Amino acid sequence: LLVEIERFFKLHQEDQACATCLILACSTCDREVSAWATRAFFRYGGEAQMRFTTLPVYSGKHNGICIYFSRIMGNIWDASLVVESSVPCQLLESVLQELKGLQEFLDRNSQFAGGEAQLSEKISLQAIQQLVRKSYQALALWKLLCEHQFTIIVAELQKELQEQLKITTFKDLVIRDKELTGALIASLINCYIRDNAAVDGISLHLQDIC
Amino acid sequence: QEALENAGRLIDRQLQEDRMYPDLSELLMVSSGMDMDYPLQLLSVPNLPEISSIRRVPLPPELVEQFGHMQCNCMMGVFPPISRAWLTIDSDIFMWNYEDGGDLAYFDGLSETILAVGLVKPKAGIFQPHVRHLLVLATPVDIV
Amino acid sequence: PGRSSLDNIEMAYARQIYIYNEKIVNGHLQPNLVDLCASVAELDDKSISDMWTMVKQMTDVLVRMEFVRQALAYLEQSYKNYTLVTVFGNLHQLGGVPGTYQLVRSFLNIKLPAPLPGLQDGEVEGHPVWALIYYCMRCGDLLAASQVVNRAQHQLGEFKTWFQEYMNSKDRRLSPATENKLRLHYRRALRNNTDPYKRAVYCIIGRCDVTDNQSEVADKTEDYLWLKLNQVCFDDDGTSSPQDRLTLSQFQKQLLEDYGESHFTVPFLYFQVLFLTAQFEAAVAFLFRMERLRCHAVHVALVLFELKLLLKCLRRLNFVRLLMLYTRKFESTDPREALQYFYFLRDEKDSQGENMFLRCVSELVIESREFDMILGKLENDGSRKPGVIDKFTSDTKPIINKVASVAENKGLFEEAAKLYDLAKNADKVLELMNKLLSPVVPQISAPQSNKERLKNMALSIAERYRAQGISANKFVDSTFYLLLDLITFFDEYHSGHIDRAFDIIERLKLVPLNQESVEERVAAFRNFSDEIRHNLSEVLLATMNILFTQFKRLKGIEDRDSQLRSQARTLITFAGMIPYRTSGDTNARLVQME
Amino acid sequence: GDSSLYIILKKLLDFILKTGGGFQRVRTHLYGSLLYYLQIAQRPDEPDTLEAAKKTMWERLTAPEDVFSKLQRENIAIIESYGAALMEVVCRDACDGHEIGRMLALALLDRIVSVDKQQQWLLYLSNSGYLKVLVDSLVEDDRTLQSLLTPQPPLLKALYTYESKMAFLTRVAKIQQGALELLRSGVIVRLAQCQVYDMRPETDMFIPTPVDRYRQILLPALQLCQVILTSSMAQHLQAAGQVLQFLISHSDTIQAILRCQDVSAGSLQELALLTGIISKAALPGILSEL
Repeated sequence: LLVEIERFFKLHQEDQACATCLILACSTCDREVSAWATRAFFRYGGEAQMRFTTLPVYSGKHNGICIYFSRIMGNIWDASLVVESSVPCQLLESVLQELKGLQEFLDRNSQFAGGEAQLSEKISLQAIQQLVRKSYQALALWKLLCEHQFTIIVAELQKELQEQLKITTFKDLVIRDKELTGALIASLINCYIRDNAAVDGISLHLQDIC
Repeated sequence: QEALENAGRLIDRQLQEDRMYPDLSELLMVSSGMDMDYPLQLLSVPNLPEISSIRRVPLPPELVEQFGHMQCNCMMGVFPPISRAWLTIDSDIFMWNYEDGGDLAYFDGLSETILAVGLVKPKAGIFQPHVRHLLVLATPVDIV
Repeated sequence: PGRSSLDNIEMAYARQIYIYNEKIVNGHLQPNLVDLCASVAELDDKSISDMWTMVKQMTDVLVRMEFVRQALAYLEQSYKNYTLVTVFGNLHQLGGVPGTYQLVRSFLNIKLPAPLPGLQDGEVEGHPVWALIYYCMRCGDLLAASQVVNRAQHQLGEFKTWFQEYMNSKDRRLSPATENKLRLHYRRALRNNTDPYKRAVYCIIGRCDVTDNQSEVADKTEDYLWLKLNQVCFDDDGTSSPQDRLTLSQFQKQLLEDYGESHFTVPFLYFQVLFLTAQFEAAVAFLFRMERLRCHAVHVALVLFELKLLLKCLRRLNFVRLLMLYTRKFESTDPREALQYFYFLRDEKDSQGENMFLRCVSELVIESREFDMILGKLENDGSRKPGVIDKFTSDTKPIINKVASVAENKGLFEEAAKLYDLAKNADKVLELMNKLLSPVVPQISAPQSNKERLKNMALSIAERYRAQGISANKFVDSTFYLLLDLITFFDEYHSGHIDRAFDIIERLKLVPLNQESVEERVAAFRNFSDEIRHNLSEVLLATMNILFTQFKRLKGIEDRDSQLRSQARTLITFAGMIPYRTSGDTNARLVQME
Repeated sequence: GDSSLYIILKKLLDFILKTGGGFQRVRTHLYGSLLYYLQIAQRPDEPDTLEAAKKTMWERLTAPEDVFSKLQRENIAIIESYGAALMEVVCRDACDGHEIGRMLALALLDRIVSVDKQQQWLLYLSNSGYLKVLVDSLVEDDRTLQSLLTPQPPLLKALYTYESKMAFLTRVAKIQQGALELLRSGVIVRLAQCQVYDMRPETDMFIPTPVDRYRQILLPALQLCQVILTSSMAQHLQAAGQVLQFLISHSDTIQAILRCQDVSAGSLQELALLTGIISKAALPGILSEL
């Protein structure tokens, strides 16, 4: 439908079209024509045809992006993070990579989206973009943890707070519980576990957002 | 107000909506007549076509060769979990890798004609509960 | 007129950049400047040429890269070369050995210090010692000059001391000690009096009196520059708190005031002074003036650029823009050449410039619309045949999408199809393609030569893509084939072959040939894709035509007229059922009867 | 394409040669149109562009572009014919009438000048006319810079013309045949007669303005001399000897020029370079002064 996407729009709906459009744009091994067209649809919709907009609700763009985000994360979102980590390393890398692509995408075309229905759209999109980055950060930390000797520290560290820790969901990290992680991360650095470049990264992290 | 909480709320709401989606089958849906988008022609539904044929793999000739002589009975099938195909000619049975085709396994155990074969799950608690799948083979005389 | 003169020049210059780009790509050691120097020899360029030699001496003339030191060296070497040449030509052949000292004695003696010898020098044994020291110094032969002084027979001998340590150090002879003492002596004794060369040596070595100029022996403009360059003291100038510091900046400003291009006469020479003085920006701007030859300024800039200058379009210095604006002249006509020039922008390695380059190329592709040349062309499997840019490489897919979408705005179909092919959006290509072929099918007749256009385009793609691992949707391909079949029907419709046309039309399986199944043709009609739904009008009436002409009532046996008659009937019922969903020409009726 | 413009260009040449038009006013219009046309055809491009085009022709590897060269050739043919006729008319005219129309005709002459440099013109023009008149006018140039103050006003007229004259002279010097004609006309002599060089500018309106102006005249004349020198065979040739005499006779000015500042400095700087080029270009003025 890339050349006519009304048909998709009609059956599926605008929001879904936007979401798919976003995925095609990001999607890897795709022809430039396809990606550009999908980007164009996502950004501008169909010229003098279907318009892309907040009406005194949020535009399809917002819903499309959010739907995309929700669907990717849906499996992991509710599940408890720690049991060893609930999810395998390969999976962590997969999620991290995917979110990374999205993060870069939004970061690049943030100007269009951000900057009253219009303002509300601005706020909502800003919130989503922040969310994508935040998930990126959590996943990044986990990518780190996977490298090594995470399990031993976990067992020794956990105290009274522990019950709270164990029933922590991924979304809890997505919308962070800052203090515990900070303590844990500090232990990762203080102890030998983090190796080389990793360690530098946490110290950077603690400095930046801690 | 906080964007982060806000975003989380939006996704959760949407997730809920995704989960609520209507039940697939309802009598009311096609009580009068079924809506059908039905073309006789392949690829007739251009954009919409539900399925496409990615590839065709012929039975390897090496496998076929050991099926050349079959007086009594033939049969074949696919095992869904294995992603392997099986061929039975008389007494012998072959299993061949779907993806490979070069890789094939042969049963020499059976003395007699093979009436039926099947893939089954193991019992909850026997000595072989661990194994992923069991292969049941029935001949006239015995079940192995 | 016509001025093949420049175009020829344009091409010659373009040729050189082109070779330069080949070298950069091939990791070669091609010098840009030698190349210009070779061409520049011819004339008027005798200025521009000297400018190039100045730059070339700078080749790897970093060697660190001190502004005044190199300028000094160039001037000093030039003088030396001049000296060697004079010696290298008859005489005696000088009586003695070719040593540098003697060469200079020759210059002083033979050259114009004497018409027939004499006046106000200090001479011992037939030789002006001070002049000698001055010239040796001019040549850059400080050590020899020092030796001459040592041997001198003189009585300002304290100076002798101050010469040697000036020489010993980096040549910014800075003793925390005496320099002060030397200065006082200069003012009292030397300043109001003496032999011009002696004064020069004292002043220059000492940096004695910052008010600047040497009375009698400044004989050339370069002599003028060299003297000034000697005077400036860059290092540890800030340290020490006297205000006897003279800086490059100060020197540069004086050259600006009024001294002016006019003042540096040989305006010819002014260019060179600018380069030597470090006013690169001004130098390009100045080259920017006569005919500046925008071309010359551009290339010189390119040369400074290779040197790694440009360290932060008549008056627009930035390298990217200087190149870009140059391109404006030729870009439409010679897009390839434009690419070659834009590519130089990367020569300044660093981000910003890189993006500037990318943007420039992107800008070039857009609005020039030279897609085939710039982007690439025709697959025949075998991916793209590379465009000029691709040879340079990288971001090319994103540019294509951008261009292609734009093509869509304008509605420049063909360009879009072309662009999408490069994009490798096969499905998109066919779909746009079906649209193009689909209209132009419905219409009125008299067309379709058998060799080139949308139909021909249709044939190209199908043959081309379909055989090979076809990524397109089956549906999309199906409509494609139908459109092609209809087209072949057209070729054979007219040009005779009435019988053949019916056969093919029936094959389409669009129009009821059989019984009253005309209605099923109704049921399957609305279902029809938009592209075909549009085409049916001509399918009908083509049928009633061939049907008519073929079934011309014959003359005087088996003649089944009945068929090819029933066909019209079913067709008419068909047409009767959908006239509303058709353009509105049931003038099938006219052809129908007779 | 300014093809449509081409026809007007032809009409213009026709009228000029005819020299109909009681009004020089009319001819000034013709000169102006021709000037724009000549300028328009070659958008500012320099030898690099020409070299690139030649290479492309290189040879027609595939399909080349040689459009601008072809256009220049057509212009030059048209111009040639009409040319001899019209050169006569344009120069005579020059002088008089129209100190006004002058600004227009000298500019037309200079543009034309590049193109048709090379060739054609040198021969025709040579002869005549021009040279004689233009050299004599150098002498009078000096006198004209003084009269310059007065006429600041009549300045407007003449800046458009006097500068144009210097440019025309400089351009002729850039090529071998042109330089020869100027030199034959006795350039050095007129320059000696003008006495522009054989004096000191400082000796002597706000004074920096007059220095800028005087030095300005010196830079162009000095460029004309340097160009004539180099443009022949500057070596053993006669030209080298003439230039050396120029330097020695006007020595100390060269030396004096070497140091100081302002826009005046800028003009001074250019003058200094010009002398340096004269120096090395000849037998090294220094080399000669052994």
